[PDB]
Amino acid sequence: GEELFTGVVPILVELDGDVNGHKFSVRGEGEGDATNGKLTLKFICTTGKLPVPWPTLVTTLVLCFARYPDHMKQHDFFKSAMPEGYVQERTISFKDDGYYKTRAEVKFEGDTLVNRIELKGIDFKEDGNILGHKLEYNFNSGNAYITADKQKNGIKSNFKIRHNVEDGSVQLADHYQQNTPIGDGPVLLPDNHYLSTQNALSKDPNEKRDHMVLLEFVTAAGI
Repeated sequence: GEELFTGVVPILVELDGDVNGHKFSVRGEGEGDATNGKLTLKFICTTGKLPVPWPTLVTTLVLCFARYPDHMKQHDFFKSAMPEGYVQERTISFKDDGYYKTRAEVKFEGDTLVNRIELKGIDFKEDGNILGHKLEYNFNSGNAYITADKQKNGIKSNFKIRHNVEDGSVQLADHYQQNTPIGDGPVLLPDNHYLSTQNALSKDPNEKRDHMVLLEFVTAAGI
């Protein structure tokens, strides 16, 4: 599926979520430039105030736009499953607090790459950093390690995100991740490698709704 990603591709992201029983919705749009591993997106909470901090949703809210160097083309599972796409599931455990469970489908609809997500949040503390909105509006660079899962004909990943808390401490979020193709055509199963990421969060000054402007770079390495 790499031929689908040679130019700038429009992106649509749709998340329906439920944290401690409170429902919310997020809608995002922008574009991706896999040649440079670059993502540009704006997200809106369409139901009102977002009940969790925006930084906790970044990883949930399209790894097919990662820049895989020419010599790593054979380890790019994400593009290889396209256009039918893949299912991406995660558990995200916030240390000393609740956890997210997410199931998403990432696939083309026409010329648009769509990420459509169901999220459940369970056992969060009313006075914790999530429901209490105590996390700084920023995001730290990191690496995410990719390993093949032959039994499922997909990949797996685990990694740690560290969210800056407004008092100066750090809130760890352990990610466990599993990806499986939607179609039954052949996909590329990679050798071990990792993805290196940079992120910049900002605000639209003309936007009155609760929102997040996001720019992200993702590059494959380690082989």
